[PDB]
Amino acid sequence: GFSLHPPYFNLAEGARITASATCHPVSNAIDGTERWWQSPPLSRGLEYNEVNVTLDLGQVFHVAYVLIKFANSPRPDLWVLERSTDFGHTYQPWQFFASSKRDCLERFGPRTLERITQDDDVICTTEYSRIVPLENGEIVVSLVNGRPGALNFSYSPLLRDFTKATNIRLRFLRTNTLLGHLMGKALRDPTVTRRYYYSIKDISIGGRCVCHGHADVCDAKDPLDPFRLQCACQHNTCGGSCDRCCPGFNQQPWKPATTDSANECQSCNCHGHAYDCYYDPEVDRREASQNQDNVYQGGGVCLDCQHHTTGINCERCLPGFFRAPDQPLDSPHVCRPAAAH
Ligand SMILES: *[C@@H]1O[C@H](CO)[C@@H](O[C@@H]2O[C@H](CO)[C@@H](O)[C@H](O)[C@H]2NC(C)=O)[C@H](O)[C@H]1NC(C)=O
Ligand SMILES: *[C@@H]1O[C@H](CO)[C@@H](O)[C@H](O)[C@H]1NC(C)=O
Repeated sequence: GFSLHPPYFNLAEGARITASATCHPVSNAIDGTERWWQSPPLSRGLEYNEVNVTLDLGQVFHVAYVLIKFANSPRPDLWVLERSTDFGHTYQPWQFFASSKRDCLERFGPRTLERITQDDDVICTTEYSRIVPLENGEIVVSLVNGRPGALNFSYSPLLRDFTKATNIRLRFLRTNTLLGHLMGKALRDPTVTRRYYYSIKDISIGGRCVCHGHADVCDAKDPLDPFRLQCACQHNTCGGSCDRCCPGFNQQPWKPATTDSANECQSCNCHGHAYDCYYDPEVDRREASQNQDNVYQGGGVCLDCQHHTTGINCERCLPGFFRAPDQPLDSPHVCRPAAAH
């Protein structure tokens, strides 16, 4: 048994994108043309050195990498790549960007520099901030590469959580005003501020559905809602996130799949007197439940025993009823009512 994972695809493609400032609308980013979105030049703009491009995704996916591609503009000097696990609230940064290693601590924090030690470490790289390439500049943030977990992902919850997301945001804080226009720019001269802005011509986010290792394909069940995907769950899981077992399969607790075992849901046993059940840890630890083979190696509890039956596996007769010796536990007549005197 091993984990199953649906293919990666471009989360960008069918997402909602927005820009705090814009005048080349935002869409040009996520579409596939050579067109592009472009912020208002520092010229008639004071705080237009701080913009925010935002992508909203349907559900919550696992993001493998965010790739930005700049057009008529050099990469920015200071920006923040942020995600969201809410659908637009408690943001969190993924990585920080700065030209001067000192700028990091000055603008972000003292600790924002230590190398990656723990799967959910943030960081403040420089590399992607050297104005040098001032045209078609590409940045590739890989949320997985490096991290200690990438090795044995399956057993690294921190990473798995670090990579989830609902919204992804590009927070630009300061243009990469380099060369020697500093004085002009600082002074606010319309010969330097009219050649400084932001230009994205493509935002490509590689990610995939979340299925806890119980599915290798997830499509859209409804043609009318082409972007809401649902896992084609396996391992007897259910939920379209495969986060729960299916009716009838609760002998064991639910688990995501690891490299070692599929961890598929086991079927509880109700001697043909029930349609559903639930897992009770106490019962399992107490060894008081029959599995399919009739051994007490589980924790399944039948709900609504039918046929005047009752018990963890509906193996007994409700008090007041008696078991027909001429009948087997599965008979819909196992238990007969009290006879006349
Ligand atoms: C740019 O995006 C940032 C998100 O990083 C926004 O910052 C938030 O601004 C609100 C103002 O109501 C504050 O309450 C939040 O605390 C800010 N987030 C932070 C840094 O904690 C900002 O509003 C956006 N501005 C632009 C460019 O439109
Ligand atoms: C994954 O983690 C398990 C338990 O922590 C460990 O036995 C296994 O060797 C790890 N995978 C590898 C080889 O990195």
